[PDB]
Amino acid sequence: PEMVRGQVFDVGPRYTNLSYIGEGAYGMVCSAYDNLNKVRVAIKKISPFEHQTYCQRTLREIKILLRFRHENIIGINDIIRAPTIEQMKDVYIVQDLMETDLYKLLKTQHLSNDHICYFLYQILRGLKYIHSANVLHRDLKPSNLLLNTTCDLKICDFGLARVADPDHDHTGFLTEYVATRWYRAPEIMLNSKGYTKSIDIWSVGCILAEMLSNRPIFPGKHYLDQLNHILGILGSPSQEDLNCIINLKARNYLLSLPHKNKVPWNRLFPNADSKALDLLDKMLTFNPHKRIEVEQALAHPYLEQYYDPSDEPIAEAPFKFELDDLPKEKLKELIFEETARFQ
Ligand SMILES: COCCN1C(=O)c2cc(-c3nc(Nc4ccnn4C)ncc3C)[nH]c2C[C@@H]1C
Repeated sequence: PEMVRGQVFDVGPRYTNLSYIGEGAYGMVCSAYDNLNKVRVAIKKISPFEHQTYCQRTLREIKILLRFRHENIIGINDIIRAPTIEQMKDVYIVQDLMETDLYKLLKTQHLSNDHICYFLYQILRGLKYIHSANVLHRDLKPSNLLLNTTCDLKICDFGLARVADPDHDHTGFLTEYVATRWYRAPEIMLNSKGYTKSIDIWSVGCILAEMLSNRPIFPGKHYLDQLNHILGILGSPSQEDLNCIINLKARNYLLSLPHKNKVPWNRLFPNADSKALDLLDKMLTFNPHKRIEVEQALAHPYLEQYYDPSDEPIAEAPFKFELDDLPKEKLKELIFEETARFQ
């Protein structure tokens, strides 16, 4: 029973030689040697039972990832848990090991246009598939984008992922949000729950901008500051953009701000490709209805060397549609049942 960074992993004895990769609010990720397959693997310990919200996410993550099979999305190779509900303390997810993630790469390495183009291609290919299943990732960021020696890109961390619910998206001004701040679409701050596909497109734009400069484009130090970084670049939203925001608190806040002009993409990224900046402009659109969809982003002249509709698969069976009320105990039961097949 090895330990890492204060947590105990009950992966014995099939997986050994552990090391630590990442941490989460209710989960930890570590590398391990798998004897059966004779290769290095990623193991995700998830402790969601104490809290209810964590149980919902965990069930959603396991169900989504078991559903998916895509070259650009992390899969589940195995699920380790205790044989009984009473003995089930933690849930262990075995996934393929990736060399690193885009966050780590960006901290130390300059990316060439070729790498940028190809990374964006694989993100959009993976996202096209996620979206075709009627799934929103909701937490796209460089640390959720894994890479290997040959530059293959895989999307991971589906804990915050939900089935799309456009009808129930509207909400009040300054409504709290879980997902990473720097990659939040401006609507989240003003009138959205993050229940539409356009939410992920905005995150992809932020990543593209971070690939062009090795620095986050909108590094807001707090909830409101995030919005003011966005408007600082995008300029004051148009009359037509403001008209789509009907809740008055959000509208009156935008109207009270002094007029700021749109900073040009070329001035922010002078070394960037002109086609790359044209796509970035489309992704980073203040109005979510005017924002480019994943399939149009793939069809963009910046990705014409990789664009192939036939080689961009979509989900065979999309998710159709209530864990919000279900307590930690009933959720522990569904998690146990969803992980049964791996015993
Ligand atoms: C606790 O959960 C929080 C969310 N979260 C993940 O689920 C997860 C999974 C991986 C992961 N990471 C690598 N390798 C890699 C990334 C960075 N350095 N190295 C060696 N290989 C495979 C996987 C599946 N990375 C992450 C990022 C965070 C930690």
